Amino acid sequence: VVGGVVGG
Amino acid sequence: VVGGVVGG
Amino acid sequence: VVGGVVGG
Amino acid sequence: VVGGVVGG
Repeated sequence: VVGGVVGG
Repeated sequence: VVGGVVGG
Repeated sequence: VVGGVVGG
Repeated sequence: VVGGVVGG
């Protein structure tokens, strides 16, 4: 959803 | 949704 | 939705 | 929707 790279 | 690269 | 590269 | 490159 917030940040990361793939998904979230 | 916010940030990241793919999806979110 | 906001930022990222693909989708979101 | 806002920013990114493809979609969003």
